[PDB]
Amino acid sequence: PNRLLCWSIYVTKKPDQSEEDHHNHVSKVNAPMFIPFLKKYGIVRYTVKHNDAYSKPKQAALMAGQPEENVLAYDTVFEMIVKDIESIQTMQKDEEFLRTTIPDHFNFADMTRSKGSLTWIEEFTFAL
Amino acid sequence: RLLCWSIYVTKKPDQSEEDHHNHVSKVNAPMFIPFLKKYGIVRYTVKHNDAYSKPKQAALMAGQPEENVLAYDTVFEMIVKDIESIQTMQKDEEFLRTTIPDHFNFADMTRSKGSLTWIEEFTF
Repeated sequence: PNRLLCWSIYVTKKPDQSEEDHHNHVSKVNAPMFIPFLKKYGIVRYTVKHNDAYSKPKQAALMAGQPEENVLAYDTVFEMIVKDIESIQTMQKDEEFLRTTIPDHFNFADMTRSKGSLTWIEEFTFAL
Repeated sequence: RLLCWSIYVTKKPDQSEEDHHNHVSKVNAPMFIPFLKKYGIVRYTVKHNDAYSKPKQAALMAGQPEENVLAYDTVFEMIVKDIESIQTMQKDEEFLRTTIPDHFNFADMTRSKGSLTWIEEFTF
C-alpha cells in the first residue's frame, strides 16, 4: 500500500516548568534543532501542536462545559509525516542527532509522562 | 495561527479493529467530508493505529514498555483558521441528523478525548 505515515510524540512538560517557558523552548530551541535532521532524512512535513494559554480558551469554548478528564492533557505534540519508517530509523541512528537532541529533552519534557505513536494516515486538503 | 481540533478515539469494545477502521474510512468519511469543505476546514486527517501500522510502530518503539505507545485506535484531526468554522458546522441541521450520531457506530465515548491546539508547521 502507498500510505503516508505519521510519527507523533506526545509531550508532557517538564515538572514545575511554566507553560510559557515550555512553549518558548519548544518553538525557539527544540523544533529548530530538529529541522536540519528532518530535511536530511526526507521527512515530508513537521508540525508542532501547542496546548497553551493561546489555545486553551478556544478549547474551553469547543468543549462547552464537558469535564476536564475528556481533554487530552499533553502540552505539545510533535508530528513528522514520512513515506516509510526507514527515514525515522536512520535518523534515530545518526549519532549527531542523538548527541544533539537528547540533552535537550531535560529542558522541556517529562519523558516519563510522554508517549509515541506511529500511524498511517488518510488526508484531505480542501484548499483549491 | 492555524488551529487543530483533535478527537482521540477508542473503538467500541465489541467492534473489531478491521470493522472500526472500515467504518471510519468507508462510511463516516463520505458523509463527513462534504460538511468539512462547506465550512472551510483547511485539512482533515484520520490517523489509524491498526494491524498495518502497528508493526512499524513496534519497530520504532522497540525496547520500551508498550504503555509508552499512544493507544487510541483512530485520531480525527481538522486544521481550521478559527473555531467559528467548527461551531457553525456543528449547527448544520443535516450534519446534526446524519453525521454527528455516526460516532456511536465506531467510538467508545467513555474512552475518547478532545484537544484544541495551535500549530506551527514546516513542509519540506
